[PDB]
Amino acid sequence: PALYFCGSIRGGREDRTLYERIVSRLRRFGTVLGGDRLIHEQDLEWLQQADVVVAEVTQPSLGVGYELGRAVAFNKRILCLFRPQSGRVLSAMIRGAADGSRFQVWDYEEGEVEALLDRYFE
Amino acid sequence: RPALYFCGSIRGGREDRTLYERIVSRLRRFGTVLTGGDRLIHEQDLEWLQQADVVVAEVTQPSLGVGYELGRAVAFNKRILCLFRPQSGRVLSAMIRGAADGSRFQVWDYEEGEVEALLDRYFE
Ligand SMILES: O=c1[nH]c(=O)n([C@@H]2O[C@H](COP(=O)(O)O)[C@@H](O)[C@@H]2F)cc1CO
Ligand SMILES: O=c1[nH]c(=O)n([C@@H]2O[C@H](COP(=O)(O)O)[C@@H](O)[C@@H]2F)cc1CO
Repeated sequence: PALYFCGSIRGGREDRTLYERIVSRLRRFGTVLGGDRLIHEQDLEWLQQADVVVAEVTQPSLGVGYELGRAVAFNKRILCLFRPQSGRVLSAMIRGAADGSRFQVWDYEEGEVEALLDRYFE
Repeated sequence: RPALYFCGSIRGGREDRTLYERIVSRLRRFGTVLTGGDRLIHEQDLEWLQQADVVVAEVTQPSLGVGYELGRAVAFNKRILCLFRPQSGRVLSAMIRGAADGSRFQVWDYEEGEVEALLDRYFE
């Protein structure tokens, strides 16, 4: 099962350590998948090849949002992870895109991310 | 007269709110700016996005919602104009910079004082 992970880079790398923890756990469950144009084209190729798109959506990021919008239109299963401890109110576009099944948005505490992913990936 | 959809950060931060108001004021000279909790916001916005002739986004302040709108817009094959200010000190997302094809999806770097003139040139 092919997995695509999204998290902020140019939006800010505040959560980089957490992203590595998520990716580490995702590798147990499946394959974790020129300038900026080449980045965009390669990422779109991988998004089209994914079975599940997982996004850590706590740090606001244009690229993460864009990946999620393309993923929806590519008919992908999506899991978004948001930390209320950030003090932020998550974007209405992401919270409102969720349907609770093929697009899920979960609030979580950092210490529990491994258990949440274990649950989601059954 | 085109139907227009404007994107700019809200929950990402409202740092550029006055500039967004200037952009919308100018867009209104050219066409109609189309503009249940978060679900209703998403659904109504997606209806307007499909109706829009041009999607205009100010992409300087990072925002999940603006990025999402742009991703959905690309998949709807909308004409898209993104406006970015390098004097902000930020580096624009590769996903937005790299999505540009120079015609249907354009990214223009600009200085804040010039936004009305730039919009004039695009909608001329
Ligand atoms: O070099 C890159 N290589 C790349 O794959 N991305 C993709 O876009 C999102 C970050 O978007 P952002 O925060 O940078 O806007 C990530 O989930 C994913 F990493 C972005 C950049 C730089 O933009
Ligand atoms: O109330 C809202 N009403 C709404 O239309 N949006 C749409 O999403 C983008 C901002 O995304 P964000 O920065 O908030 O993530 C805007 O271009 C556009 F405004 C967002 C929210 C709150 O999220």
